[PDB]
Amino acid sequence: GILKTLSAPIILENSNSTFTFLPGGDNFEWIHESIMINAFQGNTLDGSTNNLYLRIYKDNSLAFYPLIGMNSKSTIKSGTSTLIFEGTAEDISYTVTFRLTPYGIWFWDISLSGNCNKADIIYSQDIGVGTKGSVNSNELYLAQYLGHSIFQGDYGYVICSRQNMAQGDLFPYLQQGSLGIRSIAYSTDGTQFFGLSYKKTNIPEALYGDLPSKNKQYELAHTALQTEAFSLSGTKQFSFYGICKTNHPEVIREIEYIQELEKAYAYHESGEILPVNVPTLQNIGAPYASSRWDAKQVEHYFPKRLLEEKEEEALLSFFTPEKSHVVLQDKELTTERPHGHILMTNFDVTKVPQGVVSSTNYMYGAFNCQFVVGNTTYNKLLSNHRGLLNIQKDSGQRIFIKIGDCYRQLTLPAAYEMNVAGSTWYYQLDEDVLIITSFAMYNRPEIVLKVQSLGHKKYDFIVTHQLTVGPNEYENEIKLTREGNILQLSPTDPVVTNHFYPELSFRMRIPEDCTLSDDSIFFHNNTTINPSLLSIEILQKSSFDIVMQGFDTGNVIPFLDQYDYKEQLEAYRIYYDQLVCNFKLSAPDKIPLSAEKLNAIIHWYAHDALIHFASPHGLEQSGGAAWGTRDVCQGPIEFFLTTGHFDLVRHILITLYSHQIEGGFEWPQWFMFDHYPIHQEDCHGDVVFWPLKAISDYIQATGDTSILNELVDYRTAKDALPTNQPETILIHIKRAVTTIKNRYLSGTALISYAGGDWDDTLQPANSELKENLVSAWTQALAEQTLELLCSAIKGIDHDFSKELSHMANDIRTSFYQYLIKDGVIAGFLYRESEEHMKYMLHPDDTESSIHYRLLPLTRSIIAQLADFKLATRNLEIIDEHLACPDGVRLMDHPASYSGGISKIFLRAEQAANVGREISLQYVHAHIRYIEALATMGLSKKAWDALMRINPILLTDYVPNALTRQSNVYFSSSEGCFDDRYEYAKNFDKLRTGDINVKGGWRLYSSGPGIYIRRIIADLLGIRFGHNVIHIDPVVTKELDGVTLQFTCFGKTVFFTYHVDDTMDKHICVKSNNNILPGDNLNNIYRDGGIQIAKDVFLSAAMSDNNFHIYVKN
Ligand SMILES: OC[C@H]1O[C@@H](O[C@@H]2[C@@H](O)[C@H](O)[C@@H](CO)O[C@H]2O)[C@H](O)[C@@H](O)[C@@H]1O
Ligand SMILES: [Ca+2]
Repeated sequence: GILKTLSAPIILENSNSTFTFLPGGDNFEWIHESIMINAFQGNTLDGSTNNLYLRIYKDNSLAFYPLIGMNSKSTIKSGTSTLIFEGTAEDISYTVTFRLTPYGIWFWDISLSGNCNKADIIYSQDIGVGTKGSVNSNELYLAQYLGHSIFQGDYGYVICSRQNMAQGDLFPYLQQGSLGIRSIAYSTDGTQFFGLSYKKTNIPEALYGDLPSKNKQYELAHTALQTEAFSLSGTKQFSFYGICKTNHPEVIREIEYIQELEKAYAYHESGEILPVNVPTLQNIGAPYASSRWDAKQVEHYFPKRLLEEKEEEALLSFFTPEKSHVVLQDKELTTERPHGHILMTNFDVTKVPQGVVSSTNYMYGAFNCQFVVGNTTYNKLLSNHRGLLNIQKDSGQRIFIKIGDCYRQLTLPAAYEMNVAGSTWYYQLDEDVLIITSFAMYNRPEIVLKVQSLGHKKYDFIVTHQLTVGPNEYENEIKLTREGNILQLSPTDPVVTNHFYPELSFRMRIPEDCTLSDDSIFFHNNTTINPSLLSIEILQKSSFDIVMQGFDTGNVIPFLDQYDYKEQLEAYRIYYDQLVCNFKLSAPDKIPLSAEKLNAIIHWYAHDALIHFASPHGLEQSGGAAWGTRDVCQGPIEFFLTTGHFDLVRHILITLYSHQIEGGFEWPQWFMFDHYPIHQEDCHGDVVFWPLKAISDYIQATGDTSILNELVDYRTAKDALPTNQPETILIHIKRAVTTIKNRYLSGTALISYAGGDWDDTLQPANSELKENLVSAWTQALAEQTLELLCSAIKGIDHDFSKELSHMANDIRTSFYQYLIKDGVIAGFLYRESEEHMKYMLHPDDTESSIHYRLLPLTRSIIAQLADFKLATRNLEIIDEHLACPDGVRLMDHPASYSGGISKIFLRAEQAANVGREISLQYVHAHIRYIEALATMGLSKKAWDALMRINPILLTDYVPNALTRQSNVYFSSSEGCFDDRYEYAKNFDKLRTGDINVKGGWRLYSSGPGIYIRRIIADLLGIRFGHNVIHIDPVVTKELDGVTLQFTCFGKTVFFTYHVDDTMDKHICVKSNNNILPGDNLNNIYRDGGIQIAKDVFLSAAMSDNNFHIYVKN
């Protein structure tokens, strides 16, 4: 059985423009040359995101009617470049004429006839303004770089947008406005038009009032324009228009293309314009959102609640003793980002896994998106989640339920409960509760949907599945076979998946009495439009399930007879416990809140980190699949080193070293770690150090110098194929270090910036910057890394170890000689020669608004590179110029923004949106600040810093922080600034907490792993070494009397902290009152902790596993 692909049947063409529509006239793909103008493709059930709304004002009501798309009930005529919608709203007759002209200009001509006292129109248009691949890859990201400029033309507001992130080499542009009627108000983001309330009501919030007339630069690029209100008695006519320019290299300064628009306006197609058949929804109602639960209901279903978050006495969220996090409906309506979750199947934690099964879900009834087996991009069954507000609500697995006459799509539940093993949705129905559960099987490549009516009441359902079977929906045909209640799905030949995973298939077990169709069953006349929407109609049932299996290599297994959530929950609980070494903080009296939060969060962060590693994708950042080179060296390796998963790390390192590129002998920016030969051979300048650092850390932690003699291949730059000319990892290392020697600016050991450093938004804007910039952070990391490498290699190759020492000394010397002035480490040096040198991100750069950088300041402490006095200074700089209530910032002022053109840094100066790194509080870098504080023993700052970025009860800790999902990592914290200009002007609000701040992209980050390492290794102070344990806590008096349960070398022990500032020594460890012998650790900033031998430590733990740690902070 072959499922055909959706093709938009309405195809408008003119010149270099192809605009396609679904049968009801919903935007599908609007292409001008190589630029996609819309942000979202319409789908056959919801239609598209754009519309034109007629509003009617009366004495006792406001009404609002969409005029286009499947939801208008318009009849439709088409020609080759023209679309004509016709219908009535109340007693107003309308016609809307869409004209696609030859000039990369389009019109919506509106004509209204009838009698009414007061009406207006709202124009609504989602805009991508990138290549097709850019749009599909990540709409949110693309929108962040689309800068809007607002002008008054002859007919009120006109919206001009420039895409600042290069598309090919082009910077595309849009203009939108009105003709023959004044646009009296405008908005530029989806959150302004639809609002958060949409996620419940399914009605765009702006429809009830006036547009705000503010440009909000956020992630839903969405233009709206509101006409002046008018009377009708007879006929009135007017237009909206758009203009696309594929390349607008200048910044936007005024309204352009006035004469071209006037010309285009006069354009009409000669041909006939003929009726087309419009399929119409049959017995499909509006979506169904649950009613909200009251306190009695919450109490009944969740009698045991922890860490309750309340606002205005409404319960928003809480955690449970079962390690779940529960979200109530009201919270979702306040959070800009949608609550969500990623399921992932367990794997053998001694090896880099393959074929891991993953699924994503969200609270507003996206039960299962991006079902994948192995590769998260290509080995996929269900389409990705897109957007933020669930306008387009088709993705992945969706559920309709019949209520009265009508099937209604489930959206927002009363409550949403996440566990590491699954998600559960509770919908309140009339005198019933429907429980939906989507969950991972333990030891099996499966996700399971279960639906249960609590009162055993029977309902009718349609479960839809937007199939991919391949990377994307609507690309390729799909093989579908059925045997009884088992479907098997596999990719057809053209699909890339087919080439590298030829045996890949999915299977679905469906309910015994169900009927199978495509979208045909939704329409009055049974017309298939989207043949790859797999629909399962299930009649008069009080429960059912659908079980989804994935087989990347075709190892098909039979379905179990019963699929039990509770058993998986228990198994995943133990799996995660073991992953974190049975981490548990306890105390006899009330545990401190900080410890209570750590116990709550640590397995969530473990889960996040484990996804980042094994099934790499995020919520917003859905497109991943690859390992990032620096990424895998940080979150995953640091997590695994911290918890003793040394075999896994060894394997990760061998896999990583195999991906070093032949010839250049650096690493790609990122690479697939499966059979897809795909990588990005161009890299940032910092990337070469990470694998060097990580291997040194592994060697130091395990003593496993054998990893250096392993024979490991390389990859070719263009093809990403094995070179089949392996060498020892030692020789890999040598070749990588040669590249580093070649980075020296002549006459120095200053490392050239090259492709950039850690901050992916600070890529050099030209080749002079690439050659003559020096990042002080990079310099520091290079020193750190070469010293670590020196030590790891000292026993194996004396001569190379000696050379590494020299190099490190030279780099160190250059760092102190060039990059420090007046006690301040410069962010950057620009050096043409000894005679022409200048600082950036240093107080000496008086022309600049930017005078301090965080990164060099932390790294130089972490590396023990900064002498005690310099380090001390670094901290004072942070305190005075970088520290904010939401954490430490990356620089003391934003990067330049002047309409989107880059002068020094690329994406930092192009981002229209205040978010991500541009927010200047990127959490990962804050976590490094924590590491530096721990290095210095500054326990009160370190623990306060730890809590500032902890999502559990964040709003109580950081009063200007806006609430966000509490059981997932947030990557950034950004001021609620609508544009870069306001951001620059009122930046100081961030220091004082006089602006609100909101959370960034979730889950996918090295942050969760490196946070874990901060908690356990740096602060609680339990670290593993070659047949030794290091105890070096940096704790506050608040942890006095608190105990950590932790499994060490396979033995569970209990570390009880005693914080005694009156002791004559720094640290003392006891078991059964016997003092444990050991050596003191090296630390230039403070007294170090203690190194105890493994044999000694274990011998003590066998007789008494309660270790008492006496420390003086
Ligand atoms: O997706 C937007 C973000 O991309 C980050 O770089 C990603 C990296 O996180 C990922 O591990 C690899 C492999 O999928 O792809 C890179 O493009 C940048 O650091 C961010 O600035 C950007 O927001
Ligand atoms: Ca105490």
